[PDB]
Amino acid sequence: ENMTPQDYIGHHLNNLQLDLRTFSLVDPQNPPATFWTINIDSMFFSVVLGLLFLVLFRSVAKKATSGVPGKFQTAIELVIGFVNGSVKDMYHGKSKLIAPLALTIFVWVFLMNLMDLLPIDLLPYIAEHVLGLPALRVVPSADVNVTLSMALGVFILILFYSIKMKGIGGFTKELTLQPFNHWAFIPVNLILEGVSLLSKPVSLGLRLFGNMYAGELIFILIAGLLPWWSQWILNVPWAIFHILIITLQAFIFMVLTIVYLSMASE
Amino acid sequence: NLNMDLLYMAAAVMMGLAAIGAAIGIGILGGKFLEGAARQPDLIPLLRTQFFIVMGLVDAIPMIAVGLGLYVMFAVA
Amino acid sequence: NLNMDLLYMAAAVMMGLAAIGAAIGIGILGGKFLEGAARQPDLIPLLRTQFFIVMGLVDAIPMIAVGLGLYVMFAVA
Amino acid sequence: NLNMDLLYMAAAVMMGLAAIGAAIGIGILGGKFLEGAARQPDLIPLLRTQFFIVMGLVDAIPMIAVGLGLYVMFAV
Amino acid sequence: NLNMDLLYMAAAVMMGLAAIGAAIGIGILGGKFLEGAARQPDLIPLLRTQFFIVMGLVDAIPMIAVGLGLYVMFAVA
Amino acid sequence: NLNMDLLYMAAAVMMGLAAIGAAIGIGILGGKFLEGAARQPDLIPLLRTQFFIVMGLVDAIPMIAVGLGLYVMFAVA
Amino acid sequence: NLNMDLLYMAAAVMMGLAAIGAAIGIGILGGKFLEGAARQPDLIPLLRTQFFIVMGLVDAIPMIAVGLGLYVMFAVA
Amino acid sequence: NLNMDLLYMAAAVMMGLAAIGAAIGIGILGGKFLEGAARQPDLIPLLRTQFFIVMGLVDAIPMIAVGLGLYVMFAVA
Amino acid sequence: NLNMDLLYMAAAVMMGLAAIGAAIGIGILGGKFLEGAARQPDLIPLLRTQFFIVMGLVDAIPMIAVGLGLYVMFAVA
Amino acid sequence: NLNMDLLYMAAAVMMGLAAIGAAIGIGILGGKFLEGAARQPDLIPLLRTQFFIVMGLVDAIPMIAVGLGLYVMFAVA
Amino acid sequence: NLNMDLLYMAAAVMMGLAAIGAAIGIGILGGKFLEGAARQPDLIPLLRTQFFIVMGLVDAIPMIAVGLGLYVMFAVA
Amino acid sequence: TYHLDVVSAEQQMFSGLVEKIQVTGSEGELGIYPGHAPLLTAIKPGMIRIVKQHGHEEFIYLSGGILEVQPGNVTVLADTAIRGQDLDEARAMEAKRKAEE
Amino acid sequence: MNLNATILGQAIAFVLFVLFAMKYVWPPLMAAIEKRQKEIADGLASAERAHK
Amino acid sequence: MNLNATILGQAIAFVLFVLFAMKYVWPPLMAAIEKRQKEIADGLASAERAHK
Repeated sequence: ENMTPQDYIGHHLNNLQLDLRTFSLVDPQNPPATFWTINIDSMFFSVVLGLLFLVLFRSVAKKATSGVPGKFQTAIELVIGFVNGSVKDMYHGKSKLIAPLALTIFVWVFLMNLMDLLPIDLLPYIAEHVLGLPALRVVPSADVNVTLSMALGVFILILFYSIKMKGIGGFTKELTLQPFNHWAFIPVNLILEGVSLLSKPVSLGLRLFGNMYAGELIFILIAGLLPWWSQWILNVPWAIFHILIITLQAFIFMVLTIVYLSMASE
Repeated sequence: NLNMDLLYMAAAVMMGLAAIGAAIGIGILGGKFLEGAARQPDLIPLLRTQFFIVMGLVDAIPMIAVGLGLYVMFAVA
Repeated sequence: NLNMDLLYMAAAVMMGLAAIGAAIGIGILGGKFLEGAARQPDLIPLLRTQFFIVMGLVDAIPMIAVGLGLYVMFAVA
Repeated sequence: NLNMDLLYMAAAVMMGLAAIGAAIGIGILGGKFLEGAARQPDLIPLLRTQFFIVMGLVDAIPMIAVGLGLYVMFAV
Repeated sequence: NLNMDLLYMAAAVMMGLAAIGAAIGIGILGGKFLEGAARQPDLIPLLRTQFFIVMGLVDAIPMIAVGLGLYVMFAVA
Repeated sequence: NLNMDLLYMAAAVMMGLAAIGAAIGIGILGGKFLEGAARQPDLIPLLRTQFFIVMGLVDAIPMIAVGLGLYVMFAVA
Repeated sequence: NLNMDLLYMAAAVMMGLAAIGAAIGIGILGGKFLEGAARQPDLIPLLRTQFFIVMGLVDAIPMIAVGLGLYVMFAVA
Repeated sequence: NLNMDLLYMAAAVMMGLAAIGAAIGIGILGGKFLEGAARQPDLIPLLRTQFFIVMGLVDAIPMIAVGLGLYVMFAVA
Repeated sequence: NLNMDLLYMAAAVMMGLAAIGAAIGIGILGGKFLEGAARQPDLIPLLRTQFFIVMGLVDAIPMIAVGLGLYVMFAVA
Repeated sequence: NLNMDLLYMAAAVMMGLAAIGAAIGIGILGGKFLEGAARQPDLIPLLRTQFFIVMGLVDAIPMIAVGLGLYVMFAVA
Repeated sequence: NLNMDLLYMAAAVMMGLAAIGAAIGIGILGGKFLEGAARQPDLIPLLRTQFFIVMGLVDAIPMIAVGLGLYVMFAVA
Repeated sequence: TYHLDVVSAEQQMFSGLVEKIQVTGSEGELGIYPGHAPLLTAIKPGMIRIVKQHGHEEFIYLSGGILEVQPGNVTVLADTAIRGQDLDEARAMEAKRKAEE
Repeated sequence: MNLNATILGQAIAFVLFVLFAMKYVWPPLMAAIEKRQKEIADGLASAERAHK
Repeated sequence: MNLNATILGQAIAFVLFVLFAMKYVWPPLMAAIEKRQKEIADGLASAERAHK
């Protein structure tokens, strides 16, 4: 067993990347710089968690009744309550898509984060020492590319909804006149307001990414730099606090999505 | 060599100043939210909604700083 | 060489000061918003519009700073 | 060589401190604008005129500092 | 190998600015909590709930800074 | 070459600190005029007269600093 | 010579910023405690039990800073 | 050569800190003058008198600083 | 020779930062003490006891900072 | 020899910081003086005496700093 | 060079940060002295004796720094 | 414009719709412009300035009282004589002394 | 750490899960809740009509 | 290094963490039962009494 503590830590920081052109696995010992290598672990957990959310909720929704209320049915109606309560006041237009957009983002992001509570060495053990895989980590949201995918989708939606609900004719006026409104300032005005527009999705993505990266880092540091008796004593309060972090961060991501779009369209 | 010594320091300055900015900003904003919660009870959910709206705007520039500090630390150095 | 080691430092200092400036500015501005929403529930939709009208000018210069920081870091490099 | 990156540093200092100045000054100014707007609700169009009068003075120096940061950065 | 000695300095600046940010942020937040308790002492277990919620937002960035600085000081150096 | 590359820093310090000084000084000073204008609008012209007299005193020294910053940068080079 | 020198300098910056953090944070928090004591004095045994709860949070981060300061001075030497 | 060059930096710091001192100090003092004018408009010629009495003490030290900054920049240079 | 000659600077940073922290913390805390003593003057010997209770917690970190500074000057250097 | 340039820098730091302290402390104190003189304008001769009693203490340490700055520049350098 | 000039710089940092601390702490404390003296103009002897009780503690920890800065300048350097 | 009533316990001094007024509040003079925010304070003895709707400016002396404001409606509850703890104590002692007799 | 083509697959997953909730999870659950609440409305209204 | 100690530490941590969850985070599901009984069950019962 070749694991020195600092070298041991490195293997957590390394992902399970594929190669698009040969379908080969990129090994941790030598990670060349290349964008065309999908992180199998991140995508696998992302899609699996989305599928489990869909399976459970669609299974009971497909069977739902208005009779005697059930145990799991109550949980469904309660999270529908929190989501619909947010949507019900922050949004005012007709659009159908806003509500399921918020719902799926909330639950799916929370599920990505929820994996972080799972013990750090265990499932990578079943990755390496069972199925023969060179590396693993189990929190997709701690990887950049899922968060930027969602955030830049929200960017597409900002453009799309804003142009749909006020047109280019007024969109140009807003993006050029503000904030000083006087015609000599227009060229300088657009420079400021454009990066203002792009800062919204970028901040969404980086905000979520930073929090989850740091959480898994706490587990990595606990496992790598500390002895058993201190591992448990420091890990317990950490996990308890991380519960609050992941709950509020998921809710924040959803709320801010709704709010950005509302600011553009309404 | 000479690279990592300064690249860690760059990241450190970045995320330290970001920590100041975010912590103090949400400190002032949250203190006003809590005097509002003490003053008029049972408007806690509505003021909580406004608090999250404003909080998202406070965290914007600091989270850009945080993300780029993480980039500098674990990508460039 | 030395150029990149100082340029990451330069972008760092500029975006760090931008972060503090913007975050504390909106922190104060939002604090007055929440206190003004506290006493009377009537005009939340009104103050929350004056809030964006002013918050635009708060973020005027810090996004010049952030734009030039990103410019240095990814294009002057 | 050593010349240019120190010029970029000097521009960073000038324009970052301009960011602090122009941000905090209008934080302090606009907060009093909002509480005044929240007290006498008919007067917002009047008080907003006063707000731009004084906003012209607050930004006065930070725009010299930003022009000099841009000048050191690009022109010199 | 001079590389080590700057990394302790770089860790020092992160944890120093993180300590300032978090300490004063929770100072301002908790002071408004205590005046809220001074007015409405039958609400303290409710106001404490709201306080925990706001604190969970205040502490994020400084905890990232401290985590990274501890990492620099021990794993990298 | 070696001589001039530090005079830009001598300029930078003067105008950064003078910018902060002038900006926040006038920020405080104007905030009080708006507060006083909230109680008696008919005293808004009267108070407006006080504002400019005092503002002349507030930004006297910062303009000595801004002037010698421009002197250094464009006459000593 | 100058390796062991700069370790002590690093501990200086670490514990100095920690000192500001703890001192100011408890200054604000304890000031609000005393105003709560002044307004309803027979209520002090309750507010003091909330003060020692929040006060623990405030110094928690400045005390791991201090712990690493003494580590850097005495243990690393 | 540094005996010419550093003296502009040494004057920069003097006339930056003098500017922050004078500007913030007169900002606070003049703001209190303005609110006192708002409550008691009959007393403006009195409060104006005491304002100019008190304001000559705030400037006592910043003008030592600015005079020596001018001296260092031009006399010793 | 530079090794101990910089240790005097290390102690300067450490105990100067401790001085500003302790002085401002005790200043805020004592300000609430005196306003308490003006609202309930028949109460001063109680609140002064509480002031001495919490002033022991404010200084606990600055006093060890000052002690380590004096140690660095007289023992080490 | 080059040493004489650092003595101007040392006096610059010392005297500029004393200017910050002596300006802002009297700013805060005199602002409360005016706020009290607006309230009770028949007590200007009494408050104006207490103001000099306490103002004597505010600027004592700054006066030591300014005297030593002048000593360093003119006598030593 | 390196022996004497850094000792003057260390004294500058000690006796400048002591100026900031000992001036602003007494500004904050004396402002509350002058507010109480406006609410209770019969209590001024009692509040000024409380003010000296508190002021001794505010100044005590900066005076270590001022005396020790004088030590560093004259006895060491 | 807003509906103002100036009233006392014995008689109603004035009423009607008004554009603005200036009143000596406990902390200082204050102008109540149309549709003003809610308010409650004690008011000092002296003249107060009315400008009734259509601009008819007027002076009313009041011996003191309480002022209150809300968006549609505003009122002043005026005292008839100068109220002070010393004067009230004089009246109370006059009652006691008469009671012994 | 490293930018990656993983960003595209996540977009595919995003639109898929949105579509599966849009046409098959939200509409059924909206009707169920509304049916439960319709019982409330109908009941209290019935009592009040009798009262008239 | 011996990695068994890390597994043991993580097992102990997970055990204590789950105890905290069971004793402090499980009871909030009782508030869900209250939301069942009062809104749905008693509301429909009241509606049925109103019909009758």
